[PDB]
Amino acid sequence: TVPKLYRSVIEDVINDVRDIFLDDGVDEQVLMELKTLWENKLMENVVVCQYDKIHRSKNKWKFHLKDGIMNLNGRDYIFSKAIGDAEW
Amino acid sequence: TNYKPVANHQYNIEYERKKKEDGKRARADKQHVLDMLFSAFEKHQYYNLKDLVDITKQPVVYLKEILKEIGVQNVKGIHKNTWELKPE
Amino acid sequence: DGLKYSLATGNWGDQKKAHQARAGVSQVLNRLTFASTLSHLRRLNSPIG
Amino acid sequence: YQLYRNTTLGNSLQESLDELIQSQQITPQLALQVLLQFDKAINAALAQRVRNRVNFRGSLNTYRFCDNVWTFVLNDVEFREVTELIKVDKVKIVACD
Amino acid sequence: SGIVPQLQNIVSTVNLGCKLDLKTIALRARNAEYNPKRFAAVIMRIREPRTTALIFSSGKMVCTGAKSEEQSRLAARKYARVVQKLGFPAKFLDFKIQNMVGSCDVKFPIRLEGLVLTHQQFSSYEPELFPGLIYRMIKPRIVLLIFVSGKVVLTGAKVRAEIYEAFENIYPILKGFRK
Amino acid sequence: PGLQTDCEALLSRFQETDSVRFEDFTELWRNMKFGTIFCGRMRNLEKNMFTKEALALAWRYFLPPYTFQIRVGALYLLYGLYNTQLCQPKQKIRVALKDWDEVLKFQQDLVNAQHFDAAYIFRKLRLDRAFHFTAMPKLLSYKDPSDRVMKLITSDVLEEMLNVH
Amino acid sequence: QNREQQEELMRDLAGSYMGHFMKPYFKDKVTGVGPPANEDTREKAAQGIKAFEELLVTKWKNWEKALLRKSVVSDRLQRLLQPKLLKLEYLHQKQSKVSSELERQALEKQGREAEKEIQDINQLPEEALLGNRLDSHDWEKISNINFEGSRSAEEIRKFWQNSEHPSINKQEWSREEEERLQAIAAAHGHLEWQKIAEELGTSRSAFQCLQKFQQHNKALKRKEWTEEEDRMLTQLVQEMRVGSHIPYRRIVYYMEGRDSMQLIYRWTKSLDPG
Amino acid sequence: FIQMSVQRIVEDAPPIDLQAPPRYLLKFEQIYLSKPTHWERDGAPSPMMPNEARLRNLTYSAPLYVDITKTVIKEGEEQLQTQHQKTFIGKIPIMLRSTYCLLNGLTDRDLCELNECPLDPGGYFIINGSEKVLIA
Amino acid sequence: NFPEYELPELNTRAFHVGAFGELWRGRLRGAGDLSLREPPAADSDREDAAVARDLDCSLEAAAELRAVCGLDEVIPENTDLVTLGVRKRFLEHREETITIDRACRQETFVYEMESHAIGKKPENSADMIEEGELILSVNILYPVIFHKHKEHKPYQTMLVLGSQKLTQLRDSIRCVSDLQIGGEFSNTPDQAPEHISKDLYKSAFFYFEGTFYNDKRYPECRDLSRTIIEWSESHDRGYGKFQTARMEDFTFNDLCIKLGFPYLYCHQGDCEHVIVITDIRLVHHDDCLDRTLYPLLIKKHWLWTRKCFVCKMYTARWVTNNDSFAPEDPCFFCDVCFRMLHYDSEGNKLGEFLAYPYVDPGTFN
Amino acid sequence: IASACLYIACRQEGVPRTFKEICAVSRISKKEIGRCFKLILKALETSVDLITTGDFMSRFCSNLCLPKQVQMAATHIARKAVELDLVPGRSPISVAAAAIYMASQASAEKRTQKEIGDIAGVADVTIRQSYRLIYPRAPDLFPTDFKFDTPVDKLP
Ligand SMILES: [Zn+2]
Ligand SMILES: [Zn+2]
Repeated sequence: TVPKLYRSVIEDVINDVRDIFLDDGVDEQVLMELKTLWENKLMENVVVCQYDKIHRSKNKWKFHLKDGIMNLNGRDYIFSKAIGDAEW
Repeated sequence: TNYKPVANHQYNIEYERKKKEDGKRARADKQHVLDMLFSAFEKHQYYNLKDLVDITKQPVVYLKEILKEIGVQNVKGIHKNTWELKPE
Repeated sequence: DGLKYSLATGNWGDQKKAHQARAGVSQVLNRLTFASTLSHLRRLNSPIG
Repeated sequence: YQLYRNTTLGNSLQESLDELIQSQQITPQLALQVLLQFDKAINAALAQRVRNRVNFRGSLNTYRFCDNVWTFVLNDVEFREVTELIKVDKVKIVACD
Repeated sequence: SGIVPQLQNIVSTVNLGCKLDLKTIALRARNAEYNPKRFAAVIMRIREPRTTALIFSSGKMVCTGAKSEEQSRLAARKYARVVQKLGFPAKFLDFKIQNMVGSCDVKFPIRLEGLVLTHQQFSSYEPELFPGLIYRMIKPRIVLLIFVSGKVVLTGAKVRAEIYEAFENIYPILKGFRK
Repeated sequence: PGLQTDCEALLSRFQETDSVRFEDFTELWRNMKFGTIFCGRMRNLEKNMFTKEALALAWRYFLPPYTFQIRVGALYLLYGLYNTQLCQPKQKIRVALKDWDEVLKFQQDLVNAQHFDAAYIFRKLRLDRAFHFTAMPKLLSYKDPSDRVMKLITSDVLEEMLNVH
Repeated sequence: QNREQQEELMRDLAGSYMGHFMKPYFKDKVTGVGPPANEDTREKAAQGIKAFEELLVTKWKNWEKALLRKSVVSDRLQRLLQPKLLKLEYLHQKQSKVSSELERQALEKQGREAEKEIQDINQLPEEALLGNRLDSHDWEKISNINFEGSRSAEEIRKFWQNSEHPSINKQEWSREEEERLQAIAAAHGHLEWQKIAEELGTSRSAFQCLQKFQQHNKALKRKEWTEEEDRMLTQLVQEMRVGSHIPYRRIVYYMEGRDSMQLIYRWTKSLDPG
Repeated sequence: FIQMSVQRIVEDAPPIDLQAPPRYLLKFEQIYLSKPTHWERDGAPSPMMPNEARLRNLTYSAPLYVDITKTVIKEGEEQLQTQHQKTFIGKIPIMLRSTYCLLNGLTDRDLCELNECPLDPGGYFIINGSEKVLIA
Repeated sequence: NFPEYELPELNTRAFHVGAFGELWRGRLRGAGDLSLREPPAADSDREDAAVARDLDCSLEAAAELRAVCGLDEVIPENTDLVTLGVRKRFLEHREETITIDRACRQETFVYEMESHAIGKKPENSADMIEEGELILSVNILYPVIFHKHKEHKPYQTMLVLGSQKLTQLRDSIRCVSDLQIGGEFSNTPDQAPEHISKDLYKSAFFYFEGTFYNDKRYPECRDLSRTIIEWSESHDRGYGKFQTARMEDFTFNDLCIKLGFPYLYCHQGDCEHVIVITDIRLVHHDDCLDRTLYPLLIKKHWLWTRKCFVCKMYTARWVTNNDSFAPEDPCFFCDVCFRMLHYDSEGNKLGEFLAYPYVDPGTFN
Repeated sequence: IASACLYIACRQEGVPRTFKEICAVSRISKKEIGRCFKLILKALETSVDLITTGDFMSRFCSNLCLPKQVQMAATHIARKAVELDLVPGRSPISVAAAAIYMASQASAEKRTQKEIGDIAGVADVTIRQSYRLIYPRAPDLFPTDFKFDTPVDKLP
């Protein structure tokens, strides 16, 4: 799912900037080179997400997190919702 | 069923919630406020204090002090005395 | 209060507009005899103006 | 939005754009425009093309809040995707809305 | 009686003695929050005495949450050291315990209605607004939330002796209304 | 569906006789034509389900907190129902365990009161093996009662009280 | 005893389901998710053994057949607009900082052209907007935004591409079309139904052509009983009876080329004394 | 007047249009009248008999309600239409022995039970306990 | 221990089954109520003597009791009672609304499953069950096969025998997750069928009130409960104090359970069945008396059967995903319509797809 | 200040309404009404007698279409319940709503928890909570001489 999502993002970005490349006067072969270079370059644990609600009791934290890309153990995972708990 | 018990009128909660979310009018560094004022001066010769506040989005007292430091108000016989962004 | 005031006093129009308010349209029903009650309920007024 | 341009996808994109710039095949103006389009695209993707809920439990080590960004550091955490467990010793969650 | 109230919270303040840039502290402290769209202070938490300090740009810190005077002084000094290490000229001036919330349980249900009827000039009992009776003690300026379950929450004191004498004043009154 | 009404009707017509003799229950059985409560076309499944319901209901009335008269009536009802069934593998009366020590003392009180009709009826039920000795009645998933005051106070208790006084 | 009866009444008032003990029998009291998968579960999934919820099929309702069309149309519009929208925004950004006039006028002209193209795209008709039943849309998006998650990405994709595209003739068959299908499949061999759907001329799916062929086949069932087949049927019935209950739909799946109705007729009319 | 004129007056009133830019509309459609009611100190409504109005110096008035439909547009291609059924707008003095009077259709015996004279013709209003007649 | 309602009418308290059976066999010890024999003028005298001995009466009184308490169809029914009148009305309304009036297939099915083995005598009389054997009427909830099975949970009830090892029930529960064939057969569908999942993943476990009876009988068996006990040894999760056992050193008579309370049976990785001990009763003389067949099926659900999606005449043998011919994504086929749609002339797959063999749950279950 | 004064006057006259019956009329939230109410009692150095359950009954049972018999019934139930300490420390309005619900389900005209919640301004959950507290003691609260068509021995 993570590689499929990444491929979707790559294809969207390439499809949406094609016109700018055409406009400013750089050939679309540079665009395909960008796409293949990106796909090739594609091959600490950090979770980059958005927060829907960080609620906190006296010590108990409850995170409701939105769209996120985590990097756990060198492996990228994707989530649309992460409901985590913690105790400070 | 008229004037039937409500903990709060719906309009009251909506407006109060909006004001809380929109939160605070931060006082930006004089330099940033000055730059915005001068940049907007090109659009029109004269501005109203109330309208100028919305464009600058700064406290009225703080904005007035900045405006007084450079700007002045000219008495106009058509509507009323209004502030002129030109210091001279 | 508007309908009550006009019926209570016999003045027609708003209270503040009593200058042009018609007077005497509403009167206390005459209960002296049954005939006077019947007549009062069938009374017709011809304003001069 | 400058948040997702730290992940492996965004890092790879920045590196590819730098390789294209140093090779004099593209201008930095178009490069930053591509980066902005990428931010919009990845937000739309993660919002629309992704539906899977994880649940994690850990012992929040530290936290921080500034300019609308939470920075949690959790220790001995277990993330729980659909059916699989992912246990990590320490994880930094940088959340921003 | 023999029961004394347990201090549950102690609010104290201190003057650090120098103006602060809250953004710096919120970017460099370990558990700080800074939402200047919600409040105008840096909210630091610690674990050892389990206290919360709101640090203000004027330099005035508010350490709450401790369970004793000494723990509160130690916590305030801890936050002082924290802001010190962040490169600020912070000192420890004018530490003052501004509030002490103690709680207790007299261990018998109470008749609030009778109590407010006989003590109308002190107590305020509005069951629509709060399920507890609010007794404004007058000898020490203490406020007691007295409940039908017997729990009594004393609050508003600057010194522990005030909490103790307030509960000693209020205990016979409640014993008079033992449900 | 209306069965409990007929059960209550028979038990009431019985208790109104203030009798314990089974001959009276036979007279009511033949009078009410109660045995034809099973007569009528119905296939095996619904037939034995209805029989289950009827036996469980009669047994429920056989136990406390019902009067002795109602209880003997319900025992006779159980005999008459279990003995007149259309099911080929006759349905059995579900006896919980917690109720066995009460049914035994009830049988003992019956034979002590020389009510040999009802005691013989219960013996006939136990010999024909008409019981499923379960753990709980009503497989699990997912009136005329007796008062405590008569167990407390009655004629002889107050008599001994006034004698001692 | 009476106070215990009262407490039993109160615990009845304070008593409470069975759905809570379904497929994930164990679950957090915090998050409500089961324990991780066993090693047997992972090994089973590796072998491609479909779980029950993966083989779970649901019919395509009519409002879904409408939502799909509206959503594919909307997604194609967005996909076609995004490039030109970005180009227009980029032209505006270059106009904002150009420090020139004649170049600014050329940029305004190019912006007029871009807006005209966006207008042509907005006025594209539905037919050229749908596509050609083999072009990729964001089917992960339709499965989450338009459908609330009730249909997976590949489910929607195959239903749209293979069945519900308007380039699939869904009209009723004609006698001549059925006869041409018969003649082709007989000549073409009954095994290349893609080339049969193509050679049929009318825009059909291979699935629809095979479906019509079967529903009008005659060698589908055997239509005549043999003694070996009677012995098989008898041995099967005697094995899967439970009494007077003879499940013929379970019996058929061991009889080769029969339908349960044929088994009923045989075991009723020609295999009981009776 | 009660059955037709009041409803026509409310119907013929132009809808209230207000602009902020959110736009607000108010449309009044249906008019309801309750029987003459009096509200006690505790606020408990009760039917008001004409004799009680005469004795206690009350006004024989019936509550007036109007169904109000409110539509709001916020230039966001969304329209919210909320209707407030039976919105209290005032009380109309009631002419005695009229279709909207409590003494309507009551038999002569019923009127005597209410301490009302059957020979009383009605046709007047009780305004603060005073029987007021409207002269043509 | 005595079974008693923990919940008002839903659930009992945890009680040992062996102790309960012993209480019962103790209260009926040598009273002649547990016979398991078939029901059989000289006998009249012996009977009367027995009644006189048991009721403390005379032989004459005993004969009198025997005479008076004697026993005291025909579709016609008149002079009705309440429920008899309701039945007459129902019968008449059915006589006018129905035209064939015979037992529906589900009625005959439920009956012929329930009464499948009643009074079936053991052929050996060495597998005869002892007098008092505590048959437990378990019912195993089907997994969620069809989507609607979440709402009304279908179950199959089994008359397990008390004092009969666990794994005598684990080997008896018919679940289709034991018959699934692994691997994908798209390239060639004539492959030697990989061993059914019954052989590959032999592990399973019962969970009865905080104790995982694991089936470690075979070497291919691994501890499925290890995952749960580890998952609970971590952060507190409500659950706590989990036990283990071996499920071959245990019989249902050694088990300490509640009645009507849901317990677990996990097999084939995560095919979970909710086990409910509905009731426990001493064995009667009118039910099956064998042991060679006793963990027997009282009721099963009669699921639906999937059919080939092309022609609806045969059942589904195959399920294909990502099929470049199928309108639906998971498309089920018979063998004929599968071979005809995907394979050119010799087994070369046409187009692209992932074909798996499909065991119809409504057929092997 | 006007809303708080209105509430204080209604309470002083002896026909008290609830804050939810003044917020329903005023343009401000009940929170501000209560705040200014306490502030006014503090400033004026006056007090107001404590509300009882029998004050909200002549109005709640009349806003509902209940007869006078059911009204005196619920009055008696509520007064006895606060007498017998079945509802400790719970607001008189919720006890009034619970008692009215009991006397309504017992008598001829039945009313659900929803209508009584709308009238009394009490969440139906609170009606449940304070009805379960008087649920077991139903009969000895009712008036002795009380006619009804639904047996007081069976109530939800
Ligand atoms: Zn299974
Ligand atoms: Zn087929």
